[PDB]
Amino acid sequence: NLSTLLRLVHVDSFSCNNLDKSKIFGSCFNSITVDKFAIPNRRRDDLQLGSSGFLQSSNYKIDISSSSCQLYYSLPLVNVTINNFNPSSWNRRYGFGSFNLSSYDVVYSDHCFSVNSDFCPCADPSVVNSCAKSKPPSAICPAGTKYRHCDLDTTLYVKNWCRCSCLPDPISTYSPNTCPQKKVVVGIGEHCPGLGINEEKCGSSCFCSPDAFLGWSFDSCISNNRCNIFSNFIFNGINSGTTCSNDLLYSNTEISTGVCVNYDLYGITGQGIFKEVSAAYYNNWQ
Amino acid sequence: IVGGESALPGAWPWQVSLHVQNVHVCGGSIITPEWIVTAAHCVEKPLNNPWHWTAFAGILRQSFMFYGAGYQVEKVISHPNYDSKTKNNDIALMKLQKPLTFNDLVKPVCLPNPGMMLQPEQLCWISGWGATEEKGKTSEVLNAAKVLLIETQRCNSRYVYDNLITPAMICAGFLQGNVDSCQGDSGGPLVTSKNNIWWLIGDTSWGSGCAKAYRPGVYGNVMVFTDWIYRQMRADG
Repeated sequence: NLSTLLRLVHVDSFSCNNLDKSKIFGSCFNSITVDKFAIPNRRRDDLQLGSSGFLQSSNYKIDISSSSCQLYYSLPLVNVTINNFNPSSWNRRYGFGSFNLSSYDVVYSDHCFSVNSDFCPCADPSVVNSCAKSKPPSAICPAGTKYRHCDLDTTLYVKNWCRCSCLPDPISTYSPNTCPQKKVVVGIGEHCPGLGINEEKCGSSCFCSPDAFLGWSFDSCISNNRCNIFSNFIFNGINSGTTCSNDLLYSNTEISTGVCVNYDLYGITGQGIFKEVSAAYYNNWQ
Repeated sequence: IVGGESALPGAWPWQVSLHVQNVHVCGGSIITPEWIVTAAHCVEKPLNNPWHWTAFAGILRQSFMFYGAGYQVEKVISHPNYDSKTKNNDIALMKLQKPLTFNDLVKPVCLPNPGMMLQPEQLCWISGWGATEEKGKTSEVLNAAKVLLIETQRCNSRYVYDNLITPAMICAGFLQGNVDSCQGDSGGPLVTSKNNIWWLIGDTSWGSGCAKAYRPGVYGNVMVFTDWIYRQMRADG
C-alpha cells in the first residue's frame, strides 16, 4: 500500500522517472527491487537524474532508461547505527581492517580501481637487494600472483637505481598504462571491486599499511537531528505478474446500517439492508 | 625513434649526418652555410683529427656513394666548459671547407632569438637515424616522431631523475613512454611551429633507454649558448 508506506515513513520527496504517479494505484507488477543507502551532506546534489559525480560513478549508478522511482526520507537519530563494510574481496585478502571513524559518519567512494586476479602489491625481495635509491619494501607474495614489476636502470652514473610501477600513487600516476591498477566506472547495479592501494607502504606476509588506502572521504549525514537515506524503487514490468496494490478495494472500509446498498461480499453479489446483531455461532472459517 | 613513421621526402633541410670510418655514428644540424651544429660527446679525445670526417646533405637513405661525394670538415670548435661526468654543455660546432651553395631541398634554420615566450606544453618534432625498438641497428630510411615539452620542475622529480637536470638543459617527451629516441640519435633537429617558421631549440646529449616509463627524452637548450655561437663565428672571421 503506497498510502500506508508514505504515512508510516517521514517522506520528504517522492518523484519517479519514466513513470506516472496515477497508474501505480491499483495496477499489478511482476517484481519490485528496492535499493537503499545513506545520503552524504557533501554530495547531496549529486543524486540528480544524470550527473558525473563521485557517487553515481563510484558507489551506485541510477539508470535513466528504466522505470525507477526515487524516494527521499529521513530517520530519527534515536537507536540508529551505520555499518561501514568494504565489499572488496582482494583488499581484505592482504589484511584490510576498518575505517575507525566516529559515529553518525558515512563513507563514500570517489575513485574506484579494478584489478585482475594476477595482482600482488608486493615485490620479490631477492631483486630489491641490488637497490640503493628509492628502495621499495618487499615481502613474500602468496603463490598465484606475480610480484611487483621493478627494473634496474642506470641514467648517468648511478648503478643501483631501481624503478617500479604505480608511482607515486595509482590515483595520480605518470604512466597509468604501466601500472596494473586502472580506473573503472561502476555500471547498472554493480559494486566497486576495490580502492587504490599505495605500493610504497605495503609489506613475513605482504601486509599493506592501513594508512596507504586512498580515494575515499567521510562526512556526517545529520540534518535537523535526522539522518537522510536514499531509496530507489524499480518496477519490473507493468500490468502483469502477481504483485498488485490494495489502494482500490480498501477505500472506505466502513458499512452503514439502515439504508439499502449493493455488496460483493466474498464473491456473492446482491442488494439488501444491514442491521447489527449479537451472534456467537460463527467459527474461525465461517 | 620509437612509434614514429617513415619521413616522406618533404622539406626538412636541417638534418646533416656525420660519417667517420665509412660508418654513421652521429648526426647534426645546420644554421648557416659555414658551420655544423652537433653534440660534443662525439668530439672526445679518441675522436680527434677532424680531417677524417665527412658530411652528407639532402640524403634520406644512407646509400648513395662509398668514401666519397661528401664535405670535408676543416676545423671543429667545442665548448671549453664541458664536463664528462654530468654531461653538461654538450654543444659542439664543426666548420666545413666548402661554400655549400643553396639549392633544392637545401635551406638552413635560423637561431632562436632571446625571449621567445614558448608555451609550456609546446608541440615539437624529432628526427634522426637510430634504433627501431630497442638496441637495434642504424635505420636505413629517415623516420620522424612528435614529442611534447615537459617542465623542468616536473623533470626534476625524485621518481624521474632526482634533480639531475641543469638549468641550462630542458626535458622533452612523454612520461607514459613509447615515444623516445634510442642510442644513435645524437644531436637531431628539435624544431617547433611558431610564426610559420621553425626554431632549433633542442640538442640530444644523452638518454636512459627508449620507450620506457618514467624516462623521457633528453634535449639540450641552446637559448643560453646562442651568444657563444655568435662569439665563435665572430672570432673565426
